[PDB]
Amino acid sequence: GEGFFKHCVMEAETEILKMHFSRLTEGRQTYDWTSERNMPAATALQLTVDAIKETEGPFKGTTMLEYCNKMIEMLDWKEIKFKKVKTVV
Amino acid sequence: MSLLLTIAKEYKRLCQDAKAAQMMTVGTVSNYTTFKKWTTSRKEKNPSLRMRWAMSSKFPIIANKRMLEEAQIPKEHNNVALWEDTEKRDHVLASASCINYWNFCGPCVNNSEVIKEVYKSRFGRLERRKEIMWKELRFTLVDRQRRRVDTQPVEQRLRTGEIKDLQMWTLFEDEAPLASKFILDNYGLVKEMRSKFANKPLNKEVVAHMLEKQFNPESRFLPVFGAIRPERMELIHALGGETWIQEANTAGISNVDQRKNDIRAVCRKVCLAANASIMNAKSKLVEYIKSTSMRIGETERKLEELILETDDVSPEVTLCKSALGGQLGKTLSFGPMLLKKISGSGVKVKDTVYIQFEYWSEQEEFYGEYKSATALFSRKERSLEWITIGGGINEDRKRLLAMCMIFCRDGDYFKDAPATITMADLSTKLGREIPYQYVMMNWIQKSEDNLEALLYSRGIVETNPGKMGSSMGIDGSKRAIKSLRAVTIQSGKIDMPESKEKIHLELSDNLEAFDSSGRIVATILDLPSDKKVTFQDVSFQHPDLAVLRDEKTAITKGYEALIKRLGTGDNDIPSLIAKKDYLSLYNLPEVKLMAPLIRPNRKGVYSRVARKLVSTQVTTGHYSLHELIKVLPFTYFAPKQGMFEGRLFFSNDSFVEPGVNNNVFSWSKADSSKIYCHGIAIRVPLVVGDEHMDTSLALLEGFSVCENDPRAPMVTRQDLIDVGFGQKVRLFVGQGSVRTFKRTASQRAASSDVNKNVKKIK
Amino acid sequence: TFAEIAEAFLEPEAVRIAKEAVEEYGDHERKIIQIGIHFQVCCMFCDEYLSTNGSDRFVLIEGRKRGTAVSLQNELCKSYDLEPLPFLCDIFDREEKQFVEIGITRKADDSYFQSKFGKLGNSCKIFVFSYDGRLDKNCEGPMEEQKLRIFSFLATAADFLRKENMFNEIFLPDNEETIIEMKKGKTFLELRDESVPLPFQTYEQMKDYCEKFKGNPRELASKVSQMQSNIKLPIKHYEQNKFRQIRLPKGPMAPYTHKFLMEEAWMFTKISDPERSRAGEILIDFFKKGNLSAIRPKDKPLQGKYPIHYKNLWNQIKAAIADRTMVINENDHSEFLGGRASKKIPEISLTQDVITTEGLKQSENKLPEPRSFPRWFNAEWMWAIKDSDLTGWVPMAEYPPADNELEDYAEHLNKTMEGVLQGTNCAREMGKCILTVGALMTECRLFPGKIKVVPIYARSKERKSMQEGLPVPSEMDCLFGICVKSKSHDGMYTIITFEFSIREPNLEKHQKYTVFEAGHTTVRMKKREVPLYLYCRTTALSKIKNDWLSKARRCFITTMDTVETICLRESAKAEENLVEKTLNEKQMWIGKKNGELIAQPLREALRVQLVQQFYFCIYNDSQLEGFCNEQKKILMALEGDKKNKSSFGFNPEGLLEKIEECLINNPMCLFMAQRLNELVIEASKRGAKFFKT
Amino acid sequence: AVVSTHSFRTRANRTLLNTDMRAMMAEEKRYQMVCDMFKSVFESADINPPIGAMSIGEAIEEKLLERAKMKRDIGAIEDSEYEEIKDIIRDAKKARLES
Amino acid sequence: NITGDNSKWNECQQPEAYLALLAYITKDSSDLMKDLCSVAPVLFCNKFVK
Ligand SMILES: [Mg+2]
Ligand SMILES: [Mg+2]
Repeated sequence: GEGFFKHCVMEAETEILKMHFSRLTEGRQTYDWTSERNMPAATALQLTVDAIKETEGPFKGTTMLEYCNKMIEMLDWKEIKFKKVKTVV
Repeated sequence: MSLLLTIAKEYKRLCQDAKAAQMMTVGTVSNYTTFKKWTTSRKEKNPSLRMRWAMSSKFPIIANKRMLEEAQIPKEHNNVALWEDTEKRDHVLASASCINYWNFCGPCVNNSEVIKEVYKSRFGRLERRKEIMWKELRFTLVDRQRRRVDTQPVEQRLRTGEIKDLQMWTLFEDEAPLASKFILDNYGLVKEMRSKFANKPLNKEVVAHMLEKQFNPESRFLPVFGAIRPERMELIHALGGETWIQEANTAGISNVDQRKNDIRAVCRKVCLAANASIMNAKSKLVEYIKSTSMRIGETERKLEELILETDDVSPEVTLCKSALGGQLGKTLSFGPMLLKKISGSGVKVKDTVYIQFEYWSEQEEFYGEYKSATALFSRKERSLEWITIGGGINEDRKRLLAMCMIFCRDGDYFKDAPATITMADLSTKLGREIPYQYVMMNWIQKSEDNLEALLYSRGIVETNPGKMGSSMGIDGSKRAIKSLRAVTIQSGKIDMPESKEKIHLELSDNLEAFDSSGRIVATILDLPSDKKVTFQDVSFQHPDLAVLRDEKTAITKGYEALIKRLGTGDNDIPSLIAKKDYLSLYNLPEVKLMAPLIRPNRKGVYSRVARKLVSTQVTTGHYSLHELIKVLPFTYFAPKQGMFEGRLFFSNDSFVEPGVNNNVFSWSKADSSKIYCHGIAIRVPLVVGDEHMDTSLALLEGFSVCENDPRAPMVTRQDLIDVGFGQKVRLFVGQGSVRTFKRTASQRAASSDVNKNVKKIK
Repeated sequence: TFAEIAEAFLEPEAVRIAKEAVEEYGDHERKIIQIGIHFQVCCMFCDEYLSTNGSDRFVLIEGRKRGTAVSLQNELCKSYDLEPLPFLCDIFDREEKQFVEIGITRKADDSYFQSKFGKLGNSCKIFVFSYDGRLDKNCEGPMEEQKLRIFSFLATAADFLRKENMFNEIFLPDNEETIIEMKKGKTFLELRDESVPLPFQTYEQMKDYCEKFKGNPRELASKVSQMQSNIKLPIKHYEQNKFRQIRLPKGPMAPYTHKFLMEEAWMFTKISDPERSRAGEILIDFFKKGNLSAIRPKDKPLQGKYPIHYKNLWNQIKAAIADRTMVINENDHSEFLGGRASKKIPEISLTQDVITTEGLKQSENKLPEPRSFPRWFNAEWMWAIKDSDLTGWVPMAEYPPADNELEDYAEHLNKTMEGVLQGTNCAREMGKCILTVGALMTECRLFPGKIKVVPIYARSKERKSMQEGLPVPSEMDCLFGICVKSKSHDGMYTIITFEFSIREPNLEKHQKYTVFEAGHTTVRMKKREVPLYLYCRTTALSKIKNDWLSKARRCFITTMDTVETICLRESAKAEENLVEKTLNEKQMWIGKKNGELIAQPLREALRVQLVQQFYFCIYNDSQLEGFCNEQKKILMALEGDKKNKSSFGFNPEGLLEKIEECLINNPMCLFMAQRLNELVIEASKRGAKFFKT
Repeated sequence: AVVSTHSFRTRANRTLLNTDMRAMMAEEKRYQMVCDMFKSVFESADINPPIGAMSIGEAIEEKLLERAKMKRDIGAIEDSEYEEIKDIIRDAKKARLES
Repeated sequence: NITGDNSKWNECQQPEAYLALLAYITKDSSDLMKDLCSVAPVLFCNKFVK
């Protein structure tokens, strides 16, 4: 072809733009950085988002795009808040 | 009663917890789909081990307390503990053995019938196995490695989205979106399924999950051995593999397999209709499609929803789909042959040569599919570069060879000129010049010597040793004494490629689809079958096929006026029935249209008994809403005390008895539809027929959405039947959103409204 | 596939207008569906209705071409002489003779209406619809039927959008169509702008070189220079056909890695009760009432590493058995596990002891000592191959009902094969493995962190075909020895094996084992009591190993397939039932005796494959894994030479180096190595594309 | 292919709960009871992914009201009991608003 | 024919090269998703390993 890439990308764009970010929980184990441990993707994403919520207010993106936009927004954040467990005797 | 209460109290408790409260308020309901996904049940690292570990302990399993309390003793017969009060979840723990005990001694009766038709899928896949014979032998089999062929086939198979709609409607009403497209058109299956499954509230989730499978042919990529019928697929493993074989199988098949072929013939004729008139091919075929109604073995279904959503893609079927918005790519049709493209590309170029012609100059490698014969070809610069045949029967191999040579288009294509200019050249279809590939094609399809001619047009050589098995004879043998050039047979079949792709583009004015910006997939007219045989098939609207008499069109259209025009509002049948006033009904202007067609001799004597039945049914809970239509037209005339039986109503010498479905009037049982000879019509919105109990919630709808202003009382769906016409009311829809409606004129011109405007703009 | 989406819910031809409009009017692939609504929304509104005159009530302007839509909007200036509006509206009424324009918004209506109203004021009849049924309008609303049908369409469309979850994308220009850009955080932009490979630093320059790329044919010369620099090895098989035979390690002879002893192991018969045996944990308790109680070893042991400990423990077992099969020890347990803990030190306090080095602080790791090819292995294989007097060990289930065609075959083949392989000693060991490792696997759940006495047993029924009516074929279970559990470390369990034997121990292979002189046991036959030795050791069991070793039956299957295939492939040639014939006639090369290559029929050389698979189960070390997974290359090169396919291998020294590398101290691994040597040899002798030293 | 006469849940090990991982899981359980609650209200929730431009709580409230009215009008449940349910609903709406 | 197996397949490949290749593919498609393609590699061009 001559538009091989253009079209393949089209298909990609379509599927992704549709996608609800909850489907991101589907997959292998990934690194939760809140507790700095490995987790099943679902629980790790739960913490990630929950943290975003407690830092700056609940997430209303409902899409992979707005998720990604928030991701890039957090790099500029000077301060971030976590759900971290500290036991006291 | 407290079942609904304790839920409310729970909600109170949960919304008091601010943390849970805010997450419950913010956002759509769609969040549930995400929320559920934030819980895996448990760790899944070591499956078999975990289970072996699990059952090892005597009391691990989670179980249901309440029901067991109600029906049976919790204590044991051999004095080994079975029950405790110790717990977080409401479900209390118990031993494994108890389950076996209730199976043994539990008190229960009469569940047998309930079961099977829930899993008619599985149970049927059993039933089929009973009816077959057996035989045993061995061979070095050459199986057909890759066919994307339907397995586990079931009647009325459908797409995933639509089946989801069914799933919703049948399982429950309380939370279901009022989904139009599937329900209006495919109603009847809705009736059946909803009827058998809604009444006896059991296994609400499970049944749904298994119905999803019940209409889903698992079209996997599998190795077969010639038996390509979707029925032998289910149990291929027992039938064969590379060294196994079994016998006496073709016989027992579901009624689907032949029904699909019937639809192919349907599409054949429907396409011949558009072929007949070349004033337009686009605006006419679409009409023949949407008009035509199919009758499945147990259901009436539209032709549109069958075509758009059929699995098998035949040359005809391609054309049929092309009219609609149905993407079914990866398919290439040329005459009777089927092809797939696997390599390279090139542009369509024009080349006049002495016998204008379209030739392709691509180094393209494609796959050849013909009856009982498969092959691989590659063309470069309008001539076949590489060729290999994996066919079974010699003849079919030769056919392959030929057809593919045609598509190939060498210089020898031009050399052979017996006739053509006389007949094949110009096609007698409003003076339309038929395309040239298809011309020589038809020339070869004509006679036996025409095959021999171009078969000889290829270079012939005495093949070398080492090509003894590979070489192809003119007659189609493997002798290799004399053989064709640029061709070698393969001892065995040839694999078929597959691509998960969807492509669609409009069609040209001569039944040509230049899909994917070219590619000539449409093949014009595949097969010139001039035959007109049909069984239990409906057609409509100046079909150009004469099945419509003058007297029968008078009767039928006369009925259609009444049936069709009545439903919208006041002074139409529904409102009249609700008022219990049957006079206005008699005096209806659409009945007057029907008056003059009745037999004059007994006109009053008929009207007598007619006016009787209609009046007797006026009391509610006794009227048959079908019968009323059948009886009404005769009532118009003044009722004379005939005292002579009026069972046979001569409407221009043809009778219409009460009940007793006949030629003129078919009173179908258990679903809303009625046949008038070779034609069918039905009205959906106001049928409360006594028999339509299960879908008196579904069927009553002719409503639509307006505005949300009136604080219309939140009525339940069952309460919707009572609110009369022109009444704006409020209702809960689907899984959250609440909207408002009134008794409406149904949605109209879904397609045409746009289509005509689009035609006007040009 | 936006067309796929639009055409699925919208009207087929209605989409075509969107697709065309998107090429010129704007340029966004997704937005088709957005306008796909609006467009259709209009047509339904304006078609069914006609004026009192012959002409239609409304005329559509939106769907048309732009430049044409202008001049057609100028027609209204001629017809009705109203102010020529700058903004091109959608539809023109003729009964009302006024401008009509339709808007559709997801959110609360006011939000968008105030926008469009700001654009055109009262100059046009502006009608704005929400999908939900929210309504906002100019002064007069459309006729009562068209309202109903349009809202009905919009609501259903909405539900299809929610099912595909496309929402924020759909919003109208002023609201969200503008903000379709990817968010650009300075952090990110910087990271990107120094993530680039090329001499170019700014991303933009990298972008340009990419987008404006057209490669010339200089990669031919780039490839030839790459080739000259490559000096890539063009290798031939005839040249390296030697493969330096196969390298093998030199040192102490490898030991008995299997958790249990096979060949030398000794049995103790007991005729089982269905209700007594059922416990399986009481088996030994009922055994002890027999002769077992008598046996006691001397303090002075042959070839023993920790005599007194093992002797004491034996006494602790024997004593336990009388009362209950548990070892009542809190402290002896800890040592016995140890035969140890390492007390830990905080880094924080450690800094001073680095400054003041004490306790001799250092760091080292250790490696395993290489061993040499075993001799005993051959004898073990030869013993496992032959049939035992006891009939069957592995509990196999019943057979299913049969139809003539296929089932008769399967059922027959299975009954025959099971018949052969159940009699073998290999099967014996499979049995004891399964039953005992099963017993432990239960004991880990039953009493964790506890010390328990578990038997080493296997179940068998004896079969008698003397053709006489005997009392019965003998139904029983026999014992190999006693075993001790110790839970430690979740992780690997520590286990202590005690096996009876009648054979004199060999220091070379039983190095891990600690032997005693136990006593004398009676052995007899008729058509003599030999001294009894007690073998003791300790070993490590991973829960994983417990699992995979428990399910030893699996080995049967991998044999089966391997066997069966041969019979079909053969028979499939002659298209005849040659299974029965092939099993008995087809000859498989099994061994060498007196320097002569031997072969046995497939039915008895079946035992070989079975044993081979059983060993694969037992002797599985990461070593073995690597061995086979590199050995395959050897085998493929071999058959390459067989059918004269003129093979080649690029760096055989490297291959043989990896093969060597994975050969450490694994009896099986090495055994197979040496046997592959002999293969290479005899093969070289048949047809020469190999070496012999 | 799934057959239905025996279907049961395997109890999770007492390992993840003892560690601090449970102190984290205190959030996940708050998701659970909600999901369980909504599913008790809407039957097809798991089967059909719930849709519509509504909050979860709002749909829950209105649906509860519909089921209450249904059971009252024709079914066997008292009127003062229906009003008691209405009271619980509105009282729940207060706590919902405050957040 | 040759049976080809590769060693250290991942170690050799570089996200730096993937960034460029992704920029080549997304050259024409869209400037709204091109920027969403280029982001994935740069997080591996600047990656930290525990
Ligand atoms: Mg406009
Ligand atoms: Mg507009």
